[PDB]
Amino acid sequence: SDSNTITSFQVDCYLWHIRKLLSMRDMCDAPFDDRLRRDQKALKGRGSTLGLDLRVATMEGKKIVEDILKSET
Amino acid sequence: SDSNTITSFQVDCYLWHIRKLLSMRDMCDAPFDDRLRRDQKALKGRGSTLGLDLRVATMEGKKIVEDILKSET
Repeated sequence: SDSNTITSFQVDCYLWHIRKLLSMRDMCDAPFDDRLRRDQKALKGRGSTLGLDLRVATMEGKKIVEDILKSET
Repeated sequence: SDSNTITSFQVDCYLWHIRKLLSMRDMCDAPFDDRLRRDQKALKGRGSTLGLDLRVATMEGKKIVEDILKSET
């Protein structure tokens, strides 16, 4: 799909990864875990339809987020 | 409320901030902007019932995320 659909998916994948780290550390509440579980299923489906490797998309999302965070300083 | 519930809210605020940076750079697609608008209302309503200042919660979320990212690998 278009460039921005891919970028949006990469960023969403990386932010999911951050949320997962919070949850694994047992630092979130139940609603936060429910959203994590539901978004995981949604991301897997979006990735399938886009043909995208979730692991690589997560790594690309990390670069993009670091990039835009650097630009606001 | 409970500690995990506050922490979840702070993290959600900071991740919304990141997503908003993406949108302000013309880097996201239309569904991503729709989720950003929906989640902004969600953070305002959740924050109001927890009593929390959204700007302070965003700053605290930044600290929490940077901290769990420090000890990743």
